[PDB]
Amino acid sequence: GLKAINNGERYQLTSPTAMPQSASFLWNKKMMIQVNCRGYAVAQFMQPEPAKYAYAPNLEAKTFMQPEQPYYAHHPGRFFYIKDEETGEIFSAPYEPVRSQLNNFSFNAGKSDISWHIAALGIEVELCLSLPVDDVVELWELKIKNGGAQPRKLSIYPYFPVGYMSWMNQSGDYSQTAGGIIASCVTPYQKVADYFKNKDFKDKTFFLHETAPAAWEVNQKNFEGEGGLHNPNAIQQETLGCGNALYETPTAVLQYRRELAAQEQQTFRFIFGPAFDESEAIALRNKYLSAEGFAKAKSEYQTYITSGKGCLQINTPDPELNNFVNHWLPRQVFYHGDVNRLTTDPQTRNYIQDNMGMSYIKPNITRQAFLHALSQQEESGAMPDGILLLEGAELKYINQIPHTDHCVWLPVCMQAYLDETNDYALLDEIVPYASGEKRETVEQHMHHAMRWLLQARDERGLSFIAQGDWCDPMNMVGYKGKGVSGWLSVATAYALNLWADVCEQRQQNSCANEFRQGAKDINAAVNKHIWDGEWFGRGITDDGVLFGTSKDKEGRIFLNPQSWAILGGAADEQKIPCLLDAVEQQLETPYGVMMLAPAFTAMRDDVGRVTQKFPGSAENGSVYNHAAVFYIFSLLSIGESERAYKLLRQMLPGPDEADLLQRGQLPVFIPNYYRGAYYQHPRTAGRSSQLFNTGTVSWVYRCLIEGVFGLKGSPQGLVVQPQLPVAWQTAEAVREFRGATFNVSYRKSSDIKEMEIQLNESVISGNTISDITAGATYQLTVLLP
Amino acid sequence: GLKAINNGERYQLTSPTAMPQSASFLWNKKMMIQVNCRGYAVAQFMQPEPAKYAYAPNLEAKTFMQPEQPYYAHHPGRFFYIKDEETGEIFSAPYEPVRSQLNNFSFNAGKSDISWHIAALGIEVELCLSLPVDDVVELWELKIKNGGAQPRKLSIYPYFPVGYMSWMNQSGDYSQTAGGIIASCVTPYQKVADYFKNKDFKDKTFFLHETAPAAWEVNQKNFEGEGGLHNPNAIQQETLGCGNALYETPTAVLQYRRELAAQEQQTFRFIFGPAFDESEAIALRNKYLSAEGFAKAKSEYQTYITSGKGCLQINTPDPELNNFVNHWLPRQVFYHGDVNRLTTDPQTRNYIQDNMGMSYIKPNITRQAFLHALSQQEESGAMPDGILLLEGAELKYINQIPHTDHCVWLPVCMQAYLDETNDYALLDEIVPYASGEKRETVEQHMHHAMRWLLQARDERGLSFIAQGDWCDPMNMVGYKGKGVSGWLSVATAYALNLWADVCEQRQQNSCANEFRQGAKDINAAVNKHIWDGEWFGRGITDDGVLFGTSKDKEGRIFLNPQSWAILGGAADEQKIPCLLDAVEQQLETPYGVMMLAPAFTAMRDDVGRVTQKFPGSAENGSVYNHAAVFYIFSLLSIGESERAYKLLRQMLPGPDEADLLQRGQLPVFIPNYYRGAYYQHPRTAGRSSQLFNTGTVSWVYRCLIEGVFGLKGSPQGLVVQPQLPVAWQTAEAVREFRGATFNVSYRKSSDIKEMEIQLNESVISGNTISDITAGATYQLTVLLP
Ligand SMILES: O=C(O)[C@H](O)[C@@H](O)[C@H](O)[C@H](O)CO
Ligand SMILES: O=C(O)[C@H](O)[C@@H](O)[C@H](O)[C@H](O)CO
Ligand SMILES: O=C1O[C@H](CO)[C@@H](O)[C@H](O)[C@H]1O
Ligand SMILES: O=C1O[C@H](CO)[C@@H](O)[C@H](O)[C@H]1O
Ligand SMILES: [Cl-]
Ligand SMILES: [Cl-]
Repeated sequence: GLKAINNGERYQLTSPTAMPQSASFLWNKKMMIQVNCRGYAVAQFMQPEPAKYAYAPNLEAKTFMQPEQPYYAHHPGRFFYIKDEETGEIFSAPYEPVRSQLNNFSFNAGKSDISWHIAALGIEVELCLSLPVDDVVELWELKIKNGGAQPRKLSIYPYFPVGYMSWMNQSGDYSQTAGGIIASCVTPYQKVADYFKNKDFKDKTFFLHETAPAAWEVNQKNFEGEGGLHNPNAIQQETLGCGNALYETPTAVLQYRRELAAQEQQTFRFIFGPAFDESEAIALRNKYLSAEGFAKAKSEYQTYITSGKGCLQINTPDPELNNFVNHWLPRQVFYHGDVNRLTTDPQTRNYIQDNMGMSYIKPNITRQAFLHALSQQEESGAMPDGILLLEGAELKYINQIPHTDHCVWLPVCMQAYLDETNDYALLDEIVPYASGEKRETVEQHMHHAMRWLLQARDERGLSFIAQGDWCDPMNMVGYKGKGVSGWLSVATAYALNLWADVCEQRQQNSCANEFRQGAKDINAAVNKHIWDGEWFGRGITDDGVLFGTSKDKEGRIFLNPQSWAILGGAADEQKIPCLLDAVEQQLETPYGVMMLAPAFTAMRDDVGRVTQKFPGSAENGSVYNHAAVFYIFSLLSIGESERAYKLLRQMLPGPDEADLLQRGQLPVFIPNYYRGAYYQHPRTAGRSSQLFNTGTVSWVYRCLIEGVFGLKGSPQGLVVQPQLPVAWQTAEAVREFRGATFNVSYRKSSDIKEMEIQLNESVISGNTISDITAGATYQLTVLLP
Repeated sequence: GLKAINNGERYQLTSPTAMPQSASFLWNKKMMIQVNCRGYAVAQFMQPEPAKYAYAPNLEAKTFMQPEQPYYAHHPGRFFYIKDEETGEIFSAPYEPVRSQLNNFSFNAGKSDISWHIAALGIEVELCLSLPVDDVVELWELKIKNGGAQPRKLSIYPYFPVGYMSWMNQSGDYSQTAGGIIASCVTPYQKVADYFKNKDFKDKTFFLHETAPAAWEVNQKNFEGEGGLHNPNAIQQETLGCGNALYETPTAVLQYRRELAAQEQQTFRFIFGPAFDESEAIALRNKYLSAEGFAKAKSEYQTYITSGKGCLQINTPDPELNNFVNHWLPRQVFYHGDVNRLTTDPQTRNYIQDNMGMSYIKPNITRQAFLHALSQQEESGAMPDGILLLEGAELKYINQIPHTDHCVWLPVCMQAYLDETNDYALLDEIVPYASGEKRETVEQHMHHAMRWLLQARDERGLSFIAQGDWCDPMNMVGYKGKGVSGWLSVATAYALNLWADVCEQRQQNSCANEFRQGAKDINAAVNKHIWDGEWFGRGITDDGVLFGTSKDKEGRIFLNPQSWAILGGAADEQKIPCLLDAVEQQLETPYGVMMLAPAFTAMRDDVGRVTQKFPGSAENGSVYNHAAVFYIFSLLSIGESERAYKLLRQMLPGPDEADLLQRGQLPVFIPNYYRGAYYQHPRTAGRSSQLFNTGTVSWVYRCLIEGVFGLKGSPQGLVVQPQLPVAWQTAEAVREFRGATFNVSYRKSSDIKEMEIQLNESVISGNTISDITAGATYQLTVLLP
């Protein structure tokens, strides 16, 4: 079974084998943890760069998670063994490592915690994980209950494997003074500069108990012996051996021996995490490790998640959509803007898009993000590939490879901010540049961004692609300095059209004329060189070849040029239906729209690394949700309401059981992709990446608020412009906007020709609610033809 | 049980649980594989840089092996499941992954192959691995025999897990045309330059069958299902499902179904390895995958190992020493010089020391190695930190961190070469430098090396240490440009004394006077600033502090300054007994002599990274065998025969059972270390690193040939100068030298005062055999007081 519980606070899965990859996540200001239904987990924390405290059993590469992450028996996780001392029989919660037959199993994804209920051998177990807001520590609560009529003698053993911490130095032992196990390493390095760099690293891992245990074991190999994780030797004997680890792989295992009466339940608390030293661990113990510590953390964490609850609650005829939108969507948006994916150098397009989502959650965060981002703009007007969030941080990984699209996001996302808040006054704020002494207004920075995009174009009027644009691994189209991007061109025209509107709203008319004419010029160049007859091509290589065309067998059509040609005006009314039909014929699937098709099956070295990913995975033809939502936003922009909704709704798994089993994910987030290459590899199509980091969600939330429900801000107030799917005879939404609340009721009427809007029961003229008082609630009735 | 078999060709272990870390190795011109007794293996190959074909189940760091490598259930390995189709019962060879009760178990380390015999359920299994000389491929031979009286119906399943190959792209399927499983990936990267760099990578892994199987499975998860490795789901059912891997972790599993008659045995062959493409895999199949292919490979491989058999066969009263020396030592030496540890940039001291060992195996390799190394000498005279073996290779890892000792090895190791071969004419060969146009003789290059060492010294006359000397991680003594090394000083005096002797032998008398006076000057500076009263200190920091002294609590005495002070003459006859007693009191252990003591337990940042390794591991106070053998060589140099032998013999585990169990290794190699910190952590002391890469063995072989057996070359012929331990009443050695053979018999006589030597039964005067004819055999009798 799989369903929402607890009035939407949690989502419960009742089989540990039907959806074995399914997972949920938690975060806080400094860490995140992905937890698998069976007990495996991946946890990363910032200090201020990424690090971990629970390691693989080998030397792992520097990495958080892969799409479609595989697990394996020794993968890090969070486990408890229960042993009936009368019979010798054992089981483990949550399910791994023993995989015993259970009488009951529930995995509860929560907004603020992750929990399990399980039962075996007549013993009922509850396990609950949560995080505090501000510190790096896992709070664990274990309940064990004798559900039968006679007393039962049990051994209970937390098993929190620490793994292979370091080839240079790793160890562990029991600390009575800290009250638990302390594992210790030195992070490996060879350069003397790294010694100075690494000085404040939290290289100890603690596992601390509230309740003193009977015994402990810190040596992984001694724990398992010949029995392995299935039947550890240390658990077969009466008492743990109390061994340490001396340049041996450490582990955190405790043992409690209890005789429980009929119906008796006992509670045990633990904290697990990194520390610089034992004094930091004790500080966390004092702060957290108690009933009062746990309550106080949970109450503060609940407040934090509520502060990000967003601005739209819906009640539609689709209860799966209601649950997702009301409970899970705004939390996933909030994660992105509040902690920026836990990188010190967010990719610029990510930083701007994720903060765009915050417009609908905590717009002051958005405001500050524009100011921060623009302070790092180059004197030329160009934006850097990443935004540094800390003094001393550096550009890393893809951020070191020159991409060209970073400026385009500024007006695209600023538009959402200005529509929602009406904070035009942000345009007047003064910000420096990355170098030099110039300090200029936001508005002047934006002008320079748009002049950059106009100047970064070849003699045909098309934008240079260098080693990529929005498609990160599209790196061989323009690496020799001549290749251009189809997508970046049509997006630049959108960006310039939007910014020109803003300039007109601010009386900057020379700017409005310049950027409008730039957009026309680009669109004309697109129509002359990129349009391929039935859709727009993707780019032109360094050697003058147009790809993403009907003459290409693989990569015959890309989604993005089509969406953005719609948005930016390259696609006129005659071209639009060609676009729609080509997308439906070649890209639409039951799991959503693919970003390209057919997927590449071998390297094409005038396009690049994208073509080397497995066909159907990530940018190589997956249902890449962020590309799909740009298409949805484009469809909304031309009133293609039914097509927009159908494709948006495909992004949410369920309720169809085969769909749920095939995607393999809980419906508590949208992943960065569902596997594509639907025609070429149908067996795997739809499978979830399980990756909760995606810029998709800020756009999905925008599309629902402004597009589908049609409750959009303007300089006059709230514009009512719904595009509800025609199947809904009635719907409701509650919209928080500019400090007020709107209780909106939508209803289809036989007796009207045009939409009718009533405010507090009287008919308005026009479609804008203009008198909005902070703290007030308004009743809106929207009758639709 | 644990003993030599097959007239010394193999070494057999008969328990899979008593020594669970024990392993042996195989290599060839392009690869090496470490195989664990239980079936785990680590394999690396050169293409021309290091790579692998069997991967961990996660994203692993770029690495071969760690000291004291831990295993875990999903670690790469080489397995076969056997299923009784009548009962459902299963077991696996060699032992993992099922860990069933066996009726018989043997693990056979071989000079040329690795094999197992096991029995369970009345079925007898043999498994044999070998490599060819020149290609990268594992040759596997499986025999299955019904040992009972009735027919038996079995399923037999090779399980060669491929692991997680790549986040970008991984897959696998069955290829009828190749005749087996082909797994395929693209090695991940992001920089366009890496695409061009990676073009010839062997990114497919094959598992090819000689005999067509009933079924196959290429999806790891489908193979295991809920049963895991213990009881795979795919093996529970009647037939494998024949599934593929599509951006899923691949595996190589086949299924054979057989009814075997009473006493019937069947043989099955497979090859496993990397390939660029299916055409390369088929090429390997045609070449190797047959009875004739396997025989031809084995016969050619046996010839290759015999070509490296070395120059000394012994028959002493210690049969453990005989076995090691005769069978295992020369093979380990040969590996080092023949393939240079499978790095394209050997550390200079390693390249020179390993090739020194080749003096006794294939001296023309040594000769060529001096010429190659010197061609990369800098115009200053300094030697680079590594030696590049291929055009386009680069310095990597420690080779990028400035160390200062590289020149000292040249005369130290050249001496062994000249004594063994008498090839003084090498000195006249002309070689360029790393830059510039100068081409000069070997002899002139050497002069410039020794002038470098003289000039790289501070105002006190002591050698600069920069970021390390022989002790690789000793990086904070001199990183600010002032710190000096105690060891490098006393070694430089040795090197200069040796080279001066050579110059005198060549009539270069001005050179001999200059280098001799340099040595005296250094030794005087050592005695004034480094001698600490009872032993020599290790160095002086950038801020003027002498460490490795009686005032230091940790790192109170280092071994190396003492050995090399003996060799280079800083230690006079009054100091020597202080050295010996300090080493015995503070450094000697039952497992050998520690390199420093007590081990460091925390960072000391004017000494550096060495102090951060776990106490007892590697350079932080282990029995670091290469330091120990320098001390043994120093003891031989002053006729401390009993102490030299006792410490050399401690490097070989066994026959004491507690010793064997505690070190945890087969006696078929010397590891780079046995765990130290004997006083501080006695539980783990003696544990083998299991690392067969070590410069120890060229020195151990030298010490035995020239020192203990005392059969040493000179410009006059063979000098007879044995230092046998006094317990041996008789011994024999057969020595190959300058193309002749010497059958030497040693015997203790009551009736003489001085050694007496007879050649072909007549007494000689003096101790040199001077008339040596190539192809002749000489009988030598050495009577000793
Ligand atoms: O192929 C790649 O280079 C990676 O997929 C990137 O596109 C990353 O996913 C991105 O930097 C977010 O981490
Ligand atoms: O601590 C370290 O830097 C490593 O131990 C080195 O000393 C390597 O072992 C050496 O480069 C051989 O690989
Ligand atoms: O993973 C990603 O993929 C996207 C497609 O390459 C890119 O636009 C985002 O900035 C990046 O986070
Ligand atoms: O691992 C090593 O350790 C030694 C000690 O640091 C060093 O001298 C060798 O060159 C190096 O191979
Ligand atoms: Cl794209
Ligand atoms: Cl040393």
